Amino acid sequence: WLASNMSIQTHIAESAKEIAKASGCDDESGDNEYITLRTSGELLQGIVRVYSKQATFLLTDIKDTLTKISM
Amino acid sequence: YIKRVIIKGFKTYRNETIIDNFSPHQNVIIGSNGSGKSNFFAAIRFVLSDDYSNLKREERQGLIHQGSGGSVMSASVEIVIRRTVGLKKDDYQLNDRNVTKGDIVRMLETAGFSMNNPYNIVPQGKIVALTNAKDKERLQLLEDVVGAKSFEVKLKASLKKMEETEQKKIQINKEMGELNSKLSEMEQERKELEKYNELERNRKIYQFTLYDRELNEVINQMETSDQLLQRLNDMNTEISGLKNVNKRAFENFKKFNERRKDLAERASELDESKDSIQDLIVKLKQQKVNAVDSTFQKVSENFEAVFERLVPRGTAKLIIHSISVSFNSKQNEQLHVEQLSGGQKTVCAIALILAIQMVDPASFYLFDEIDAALDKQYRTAVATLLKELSKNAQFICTTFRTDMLQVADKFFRVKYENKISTVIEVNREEAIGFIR
Ligand SMILES: Nc1ncnc2c1ncn2[C@@H]1O[C@H](COP(=O)(O)OP(=O)(O)OP(O)(O)=S)[C@@H](O)[C@H]1O
Ligand SMILES: [Mg+2]
Repeated sequence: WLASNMSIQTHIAESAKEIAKASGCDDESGDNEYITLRTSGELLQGIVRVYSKQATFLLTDIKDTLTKISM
Repeated sequence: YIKRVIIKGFKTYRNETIIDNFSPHQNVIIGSNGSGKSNFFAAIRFVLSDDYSNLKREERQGLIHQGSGGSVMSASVEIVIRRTVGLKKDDYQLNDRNVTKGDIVRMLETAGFSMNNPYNIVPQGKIVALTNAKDKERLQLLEDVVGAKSFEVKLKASLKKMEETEQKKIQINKEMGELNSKLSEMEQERKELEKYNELERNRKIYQFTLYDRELNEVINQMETSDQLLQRLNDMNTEISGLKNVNKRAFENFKKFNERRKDLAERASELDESKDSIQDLIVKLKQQKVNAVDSTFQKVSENFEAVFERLVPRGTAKLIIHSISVSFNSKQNEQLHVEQLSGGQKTVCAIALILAIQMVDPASFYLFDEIDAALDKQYRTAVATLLKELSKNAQFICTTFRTDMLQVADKFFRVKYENKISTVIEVNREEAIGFIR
């Protein structure tokens, strides 16, 4: 739940199909509270917002490491 | 099930208009031209809907009633819900208690409907303007109920940062090789302290076998051994030959390899997770059509039905590509809309937007002088149909055609004495009010 929304770290793909579930993914339309599609929009947004923020952090690391070797 | 309404200092409503009941269904309003009728509904969505949200100074001032200044600071509005405003972000006095904007943001959706119903109102002579409205605009109309393009904005926007991010990914990617490299160096530099400790034992045992092997014989001179002789140099010759001393090579390589592994699992993860977001999208970009081309059905399927009420003389269908209205007013000969009478068009308008309004039916609806240009025939057909629609929802209309009246529920007039405008409630003599 909740984990999703505001949009620190969590797992991407593990959610990209938690959404597909709110759509039709393994082909059982349609349950839950579905996709306000407003919701879908602002979520997707968030996912990427983080997916990005991850790759950044990653890079920050590699570098902070790589230079720490130069020592 | 609206509750009460009264104002203080809002637009032409100067001081107090404690001049309102009233209950569900077909409440109708009128009065003179620019008495404040439309201002009044402004009053309404003013509170109900976030059409009055951010915009600053000359916008925010306007609202407060600028009648030779006066108490420019005091502009209050009562529905049951109070929203006062003064000069500079003097916000909601929210329902006697007192809450926030973000608060009933949630509450209207859990009502509702919300901000979210865009056909919750309907002026403007727009209805009009929509005669004017051409094929593509129709699409829009539809989308904007299923919210669709408010969605589409996001999509594209994410999809940018998405493929924007993915250049960090490459900048990243570079750095890893550059790491892989720094461990390719830290590899040889352990190979050695390996091969090295290899020797200074390998050597240091020859050293100890021959300390024996050849003192063994001096043990006995008292009444592979050559192979080892020069082999013990072929060792010493190298520890002294090749040693950039470092006692840490297998410590410093243990950790700094672990991380490279830890990282290149993260690094790897990304790709995997990209290919899944990137996959998510198409799962949704499909769903959007599913959401639309579904509403479309519901809308058409309402439309005819609705139309065929208003004009049971002929039929109307919707075609789609990117949207059209096929039409005949009496079964005789049909076709496209961009051929019809001013008024002739104007019918559809309504129908349509009812057709639409009523597919996500909200608790409430208003209609600025929706009847301002259609003439006779229809007016009857409309007011009745609307009233029929009244049952289940709260309705509020302005009019100046009386034809909604010979049919109406409640009844209100607005009066303008030069600085104040007032609503007053009358009935039959109200209906007499116009006819004058
Ligand atoms: N906040 C305000 N303070 C003072 N005067 C205002 C304010 N808002 C509007 N007015 C005046 O009131 C008029 C607007 O009244 P409306 O509600 O548009 O009349 P109306 O109900 O639309 O009547 P019609 O049929 O649309 S002419 C404007 O022309 C302004 O002169
Ligand atoms: Mg008007």
